Amino acid sequence: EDLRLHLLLNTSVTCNDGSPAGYYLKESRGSRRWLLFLEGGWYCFNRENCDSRYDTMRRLMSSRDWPRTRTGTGILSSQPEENPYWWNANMVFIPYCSSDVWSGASSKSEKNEYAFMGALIIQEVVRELLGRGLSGAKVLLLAGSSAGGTGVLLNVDRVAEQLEKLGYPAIQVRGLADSGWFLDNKQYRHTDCTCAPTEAIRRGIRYWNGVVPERCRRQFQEGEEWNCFFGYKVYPTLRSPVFVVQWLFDEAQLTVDNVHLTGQPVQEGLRLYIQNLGRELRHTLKDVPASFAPACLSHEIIIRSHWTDVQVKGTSLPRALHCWDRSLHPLKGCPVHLVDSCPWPHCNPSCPT
Ligand SMILES: O=C(O)CSc1ccc2c3c(cccc13)CC2
Ligand SMILES: *[C@@H]1O[C@H](CO)[C@@H](O)[C@H](O)[C@H]1NC(C)=O
Repeated sequence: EDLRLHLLLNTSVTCNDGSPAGYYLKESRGSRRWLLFLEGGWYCFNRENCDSRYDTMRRLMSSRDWPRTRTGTGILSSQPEENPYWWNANMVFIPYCSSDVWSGASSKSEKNEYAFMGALIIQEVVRELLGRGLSGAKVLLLAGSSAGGTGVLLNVDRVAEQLEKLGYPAIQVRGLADSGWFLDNKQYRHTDCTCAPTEAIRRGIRYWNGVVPERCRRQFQEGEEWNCFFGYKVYPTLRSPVFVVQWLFDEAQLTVDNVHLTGQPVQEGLRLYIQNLGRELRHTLKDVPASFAPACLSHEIIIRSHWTDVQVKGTSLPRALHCWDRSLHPLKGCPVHLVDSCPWPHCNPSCPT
């Protein structure tokens, strides 16, 4: 069940503080499927805010204290009972140590206190894995939760395209974006930059020299690339198949919207605010053919041990993913587009507690 740490042999690809980035691996000799999971954990968009993260979230900025191993849970579990979907796959956990929503290509230098290399970390992991069996893969699934889910959307097509330019057109690259499908909406109550979703990314993307998918960049153009960090804007531009998993009432979305459900009766204005949020999230998913979006107030799912438990219209997430697999070869009783229509958190009775 354990994934072993390997630090990058290319030590110019680093975490924020210059320590080498890396990946946790568990090989499955008899398997042609590879799961590369991108960890999440917010971001920092300037020197002072990143110094604060360095004090108290240092494992998200540095490999110096990483454990030698890591237990695979949820979709990274090797036990069929916990992971009906891909229990036999080669499992890869890429720790998030660049604080840049996996978008940066920026070395630490005399002009940069921190390195922001998330985009380069992903490609270096892919490069170093080819020699550990990935060259023989038929499917590479690039998955990720929260900031790592947004990182899937920013990076899936780039992974596909290095594999093509490296002479491996047989590997089918696909994406699995969990809890990284955000809305650039108005906060419920205004705060000073809990930064509003829109302005957080504009400052971040400049600070990291972050990079976005090419077609999306060509649409929005210079200075407007922050737009590509928002799933409903970047997804239509992607080629690789991408499965979108998204709570309709994501906790991180509510946080940046300054919504705090601290007990007490919810008043009319907040009720309508929350109900409109779920409706607009549904609307952005209507033309996403492979998606799983339950009406729950929660955050992340695919690496939780009880990710098998949630259902939309009677179908679980591991089942929906298997059905997605079959569709990538109109299936009878094996749906891939599963979006709740009920309008309030936990109107779905299988929501997590
Ligand atoms: O990693 C976590 O747990 C949370 S990331 C996150 C939160 C909130 C927002 C994000 C946006 C883009 C990319 C990532 C995020 C826009 C608004
Ligand atoms: C190491 O990574 C950097 C950043 O992507 C790249 O420019 C360089 O060519 C790599 N070096 C080797 C030896 O792979």
